[PDB]
Amino acid sequence: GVKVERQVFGEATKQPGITFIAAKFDGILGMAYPRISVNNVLPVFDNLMQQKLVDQNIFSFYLSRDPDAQPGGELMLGGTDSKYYKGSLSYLNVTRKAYWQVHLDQVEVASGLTLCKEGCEAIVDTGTSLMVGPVDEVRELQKAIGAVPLIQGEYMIPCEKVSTLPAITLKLGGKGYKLSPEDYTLKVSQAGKTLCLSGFMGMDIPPPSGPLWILGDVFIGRYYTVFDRDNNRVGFAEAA
Amino acid sequence: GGVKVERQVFGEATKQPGITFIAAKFDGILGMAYPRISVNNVLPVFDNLMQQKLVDQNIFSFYLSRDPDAQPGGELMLGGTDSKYYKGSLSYLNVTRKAYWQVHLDQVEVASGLTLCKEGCEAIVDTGTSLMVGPVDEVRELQKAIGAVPLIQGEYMIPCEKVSTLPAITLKLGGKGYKLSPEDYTLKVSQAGKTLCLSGFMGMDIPPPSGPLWILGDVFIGRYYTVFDRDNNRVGFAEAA
Amino acid sequence: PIPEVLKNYMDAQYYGEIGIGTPPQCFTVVFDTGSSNLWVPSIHCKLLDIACWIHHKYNSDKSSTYVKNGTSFDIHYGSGSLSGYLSQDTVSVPCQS
Amino acid sequence: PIPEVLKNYMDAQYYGEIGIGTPPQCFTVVFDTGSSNLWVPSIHCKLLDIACWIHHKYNSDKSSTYVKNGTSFDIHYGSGSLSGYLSQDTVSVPCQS
Ligand SMILES: COc1ccc(CNC(=O)[C@@H](Cc2ccccc2)NC(=N)NC(=O)Cc2ccc(OC)c(OC)c2)cc1OC
Ligand SMILES: COc1ccc(CNC(=O)[C@@H](Cc2ccccc2)NC(=N)NC(=O)Cc2ccc(OC)c(OC)c2)cc1OC
Ligand SMILES: *[C@@H]1O[C@H](CO)[C@@H](O[C@@H]2O[C@H](CO)[C@@H](O)[C@H](O)[C@H]2NC(C)=O)[C@H](O)[C@H]1NC(C)=O
Ligand SMILES: *[C@@H]1O[C@H](CO)[C@@H](O[C@@H]2O[C@H](CO)[C@@H](O)[C@H](O)[C@H]2NC(C)=O)[C@H](O)[C@H]1NC(C)=O
Ligand SMILES: *[C@@H]1O[C@H](CO)[C@@H](O)[C@H](O)[C@H]1NC(C)=O
Repeated sequence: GVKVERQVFGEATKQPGITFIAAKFDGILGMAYPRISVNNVLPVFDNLMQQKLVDQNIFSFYLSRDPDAQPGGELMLGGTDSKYYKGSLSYLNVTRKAYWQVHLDQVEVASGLTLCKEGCEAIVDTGTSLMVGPVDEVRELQKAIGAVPLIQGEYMIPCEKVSTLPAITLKLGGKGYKLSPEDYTLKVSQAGKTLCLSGFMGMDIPPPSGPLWILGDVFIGRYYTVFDRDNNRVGFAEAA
Repeated sequence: GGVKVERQVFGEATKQPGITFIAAKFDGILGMAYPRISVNNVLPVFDNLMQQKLVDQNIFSFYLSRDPDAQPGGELMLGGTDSKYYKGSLSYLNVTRKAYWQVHLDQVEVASGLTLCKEGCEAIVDTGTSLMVGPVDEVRELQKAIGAVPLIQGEYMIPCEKVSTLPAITLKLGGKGYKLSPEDYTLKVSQAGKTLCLSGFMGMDIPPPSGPLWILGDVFIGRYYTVFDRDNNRVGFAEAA
Repeated sequence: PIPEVLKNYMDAQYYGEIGIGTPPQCFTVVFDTGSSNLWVPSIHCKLLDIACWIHHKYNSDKSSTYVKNGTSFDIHYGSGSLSGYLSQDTVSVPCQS
Repeated sequence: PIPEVLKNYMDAQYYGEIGIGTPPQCFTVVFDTGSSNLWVPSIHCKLLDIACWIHHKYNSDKSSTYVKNGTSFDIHYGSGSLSGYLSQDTVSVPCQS
């Protein structure tokens, strides 16, 4: 294991609302760049790098998309784990060093709809459960797949339609990253009933940070992700 | 056996905005209050059942289990009461306004000293309200007396370890005391494998002319078997089995 | 007297089975002393109504005792609201299917 | 390279175990590439904070490598917000208790 000495962190005393009550986890360990650190605190991975605790300044995520699976995921500090991906890693350069931001060429719905037509900015976020895109564009995407508004930018799709939905392809670094309908939908269950949640949420990210699409757990789960601080790049490979 | 209420007018729901009805275990609602509050002045099921003389006694009663594991979860008796689900004798209160099942509440006493509804107030007996409901300012004062903290939307949580040392809360109706122990007025809730204790009292003001009103919800009916009598316009209570 | 068994979901929802129509179409309902209308989801519910997707729906075409009405209704509770139209039929307690 | 196992809750929350302090006090955290701060609940959380009743809490008094800071912080995500104060200590990945 690793021991990161003299790390500055927050002792939370107030958590208003219900946000953190049901959450399975105790806290958050941020892994983005120092630029967005509240109080300009040196982040864990930055301290880890300055202390030379790993030979390679990269970290990687495997996220399982089956909640029954063992393990539920794996973070590799200082390397990648070939047991959780197939083929080779394809890299994209970080375009702004704050979030792990990359250039998104376009978003294609197999039935015809094109979003982010002339290219846009996107972030790779393990802490966002869903794919997030601009309100108006996500509204168009949801109409193309027959999804209906639920609440707060989220949409539901009749479960019987999922098998016949078009695949959605994200073009990054000139390559297509396809999400099949099983990949972009989530099966949700409450009080002995089941529903299918759209894995795309509409939310506008205001400037100066936004507009931004967010490649959340839905995307990372299908594509094993490498975060490289040595070369300021993000790598993707098909997850095992 | 059963009952068949002929020519009943009911609603075919086509729109249900928001998330309210999505998670609900039930498909619909069958209202059992008075015709006065019926939307579109529709003759309610029990009124139609009475007009058709399908029962001998124009009364209906509820047993509600407070243990979710128990079989049955509850029992509605149409045209009677069921002595297997109550002990002792029924005590009756006159309905004060025939719209909801409204009765006069003499006062609310917290064992530790606090008195709410000091000079008497109006209350309704509602099987469709999960919790006890009272005015925001008075419930806020009750929650402070039991060490509960605000959750969201008028609801409060109590540290589970404090429940055993909480005072009893007594509702005075028809000159008699109806005690709710901390076990009766708290609900054990588990979300993502985590155990929290919800206070069974919710603060919400119901605007006049209908309000102010306290609501004796499932928390109360669960401890006190309830009889709704349309023949004499009264509500009966007995200790639940 | 007629007994109607109820189910208990989390000490929050108490409901039982009823029938509407000839032959009876079964529905679970909260017998609610705080309101006065009976309603169930319609087979004609709007696509936008997610709750309808996973609840039983009344089909007037399958009932020989269905009498058309069609008058609009809107019901609001403390919790939320709903709308639709009125119909007339036989209500069975319990379902008796 | 150091592997850190993660748990998956409903394809929505991915989290692993870390340690803070000497000896390490174990916490579960989301390793979050969309933010840059580390935080855990404090043993000094306010009574009003219901989330901290059922989550692990850091106790600075039990750590020999705890270094007082005390500067206030306020973090806003998209989901919601939180506040507290800063502290300094050794962070272990995995917990290594
Ligand atoms: C002033 O605001 C508030 C006032 C009062 C309340 C709580 N009490 C009610 O709302 C009563 C009506 C009432 C309103 C006003 C005064 C006296 C009675 N409700 C009912 N009797 N029946 C239903 O609601 C049907 C129903 C629907 C959905 C259900 O779960 C998904 C459900 O599960 C059991 C039952 C909340 C407020 O706001 C939070
Ligand atoms: C503009 O409005 C919205 C904008 C965006 C979002 C969704 N995305 C985020 O909020 C990102 C931050 C971000 C904000 C803006 C731009 C780029 C990144 N969040 C995180 N990376 N991390 C966390 O939030 C920690 C956390 C906390 C609690 C959790 O469960 C209870 C949890 O479970 C996994 C994780 C929602 C909005 O509103 C709904
Ligand atoms: C408490 O921790 C904060 C961390 O934010 C310390 O202040 C930072 O110090 C670093 C260099 O060590 C700077 O790059 C940051 O800009 C500083 N942040 C702020 C907001 O000023 C701070 O010195 C520590 N000590 C005390 C007593 O507060
Ligand atoms: C549809 O049903 C409504 C509701 O039951 C009927 O109108 C009500 O009729 C009763 C007497 O039968 C009156 O006491 C109510 O005041 C009436 N309500 C309203 C809002 O007018 C109505 O006649 C039925 N028929 C049609 C075709 O709408
Ligand atoms: C990515 O960045 C490296 C180093 O800054 C540079 O050599 C390379 O050409 C960049 N790639 C693209 C596609 O711009």
